[PDB]
Amino acid sequence: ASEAKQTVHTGNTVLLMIKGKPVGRAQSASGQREYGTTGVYEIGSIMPQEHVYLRYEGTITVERLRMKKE
Amino acid sequence: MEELQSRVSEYAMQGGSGNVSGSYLQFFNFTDDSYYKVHLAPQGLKITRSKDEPLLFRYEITLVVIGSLTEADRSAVTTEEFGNVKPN
Repeated sequence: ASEAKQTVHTGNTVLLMIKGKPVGRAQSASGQREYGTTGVYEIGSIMPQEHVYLRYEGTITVERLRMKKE
Repeated sequence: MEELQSRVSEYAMQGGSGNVSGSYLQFFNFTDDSYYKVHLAPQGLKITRSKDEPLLFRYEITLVVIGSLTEADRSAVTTEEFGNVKPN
């Protein structure tokens, strides 16, 4: 219930800091990180025997209401 | 893959020069249930690493079959040789 005891993160308990300053009047921030993980298959056996990692495809989107300036 | 490269290079680099104990290579296909005696092709080993495989290593090899592995070597064949072989 209270901030000092809740177990979960919420929109009201987080601040988004860019270049040392807090972002004002954002609406959502969402981040996708995909490793391009792929399994290694084989003749004679139908199932893959390990996964391996290709490219660190890492992204964050910021959506914000336009401050009158700044 | 480095050990594979070193093995192929030991079989190929001192093949025409120096001397190699083995005369051929035994190629075992447990998955296909087939066996053959092989020698490096003229195309030979080909290794390549690519953009969309930053951590991996791909190998491409071609071989030529000397013959079936179940048969014996030409030099290790015994003829009939009935009677004396040496005309004394």
